[PDB]
Amino acid sequence: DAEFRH
Amino acid sequence: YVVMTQTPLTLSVTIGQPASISCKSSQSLLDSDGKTYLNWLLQRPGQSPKRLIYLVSKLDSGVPDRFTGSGSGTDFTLKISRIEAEDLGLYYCWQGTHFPRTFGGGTKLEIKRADAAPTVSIFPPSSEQLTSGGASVVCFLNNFYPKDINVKWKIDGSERQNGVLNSWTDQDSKDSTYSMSSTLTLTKDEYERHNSYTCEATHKTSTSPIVKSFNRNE
Amino acid sequence: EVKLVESGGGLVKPGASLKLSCAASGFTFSNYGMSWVRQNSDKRLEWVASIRSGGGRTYYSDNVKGRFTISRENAKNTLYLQMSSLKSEDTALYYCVRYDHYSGSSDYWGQGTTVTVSSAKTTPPSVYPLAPSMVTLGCLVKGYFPEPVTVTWNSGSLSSGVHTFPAVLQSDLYTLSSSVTVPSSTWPSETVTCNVAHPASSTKVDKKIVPR
Repeated sequence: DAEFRH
Repeated sequence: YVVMTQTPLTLSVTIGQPASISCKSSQSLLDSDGKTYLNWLLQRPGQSPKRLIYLVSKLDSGVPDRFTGSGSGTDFTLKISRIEAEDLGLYYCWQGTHFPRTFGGGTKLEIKRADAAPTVSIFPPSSEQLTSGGASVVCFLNNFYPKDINVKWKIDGSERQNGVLNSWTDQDSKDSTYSMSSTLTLTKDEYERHNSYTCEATHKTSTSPIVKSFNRNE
Repeated sequence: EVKLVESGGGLVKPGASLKLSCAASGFTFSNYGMSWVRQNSDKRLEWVASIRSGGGRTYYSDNVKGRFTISRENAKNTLYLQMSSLKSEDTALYYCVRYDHYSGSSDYWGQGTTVTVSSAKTTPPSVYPLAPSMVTLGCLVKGYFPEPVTVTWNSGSLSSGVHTFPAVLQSDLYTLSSSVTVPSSTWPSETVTCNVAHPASSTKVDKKIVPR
């Protein structure tokens, strides 16, 4: 999910 | 790779009683934005995963409030104040803070019910199968609890341990029991050299193994 | 009703290619980032690939990078996973998963589509009768590939008292059994037949259970 917030 | 570790691996719970599951991460799940992306998921047998909890403690709107989540840093807990029958399944924690996304290994929760003895049935190879050069002897052990069971095959009195394939069902949602099949497969020639075939089930529900047999003669 | 429906899974040779699709409905698909997550035989979940709602930015696990491509067609509300150079370690149930930027986590998952990577060949089942107040009968479905098969009893009219066991993989071939329990006064006076289907080999077999 981290990839959607970078 | 952030390692997610769940304890315990398995949970047997009585309907109405509380339960909890621990999730620990190899490094802090606190994000630079100040939020903590720790999530919980349930996969019921044969069903799609469904979100339970997100951001440590926020409850998915389709999920009852007997589910709560807490924790911080590296240590997290899912609590179920009162177990219900539909809670049967695999529970996973997972983190959305670090790339890549990583999941705990899962915790299997099963429903504790009254002990029930297996109904055992045994079947000789069909004539159809023998023409293929193989012979499968099949034993069904149906609707038992708990799932812990040992099946042993005997051929003319001697214990036989292979050509044996076992298959277990998951816990039945209707009655909370398990079933399993044990299939002993031999060559046709091997099968025809012997007379008595025996399926022996050891289960806590009897002081002795539950036995079914047939003789190739009858 | 948010719904995600994956398709395209099936048996594929090692080294070969396969494209998965995920049809989305019940929400505005173009607004959301999407991912693929796979589940193996051990029930372990492993993230595969992600694509943003904006700019077409994509992300891959170290296990699939350079072999898989994730893409989307917003005009068709569809997510894709183009797989290439497939290997046995890619065998899994593949799920389409929506990331909800409003709540801060992935929320909805599809039902999954199964990918089997194997050089073993599609093989039709052999169907064998299992014959001996209630009587239990069954059918042994042996030597087929790949999954799945379906087994009914009397075309579905016999539903209660039926157990179909998970398939076991023995020498690149699957075997399973199904048991059915009926009142002894109805068999063998009335007929009991198991109906087996193996879509992959276009096979349908009906095996009547006759007394020995």
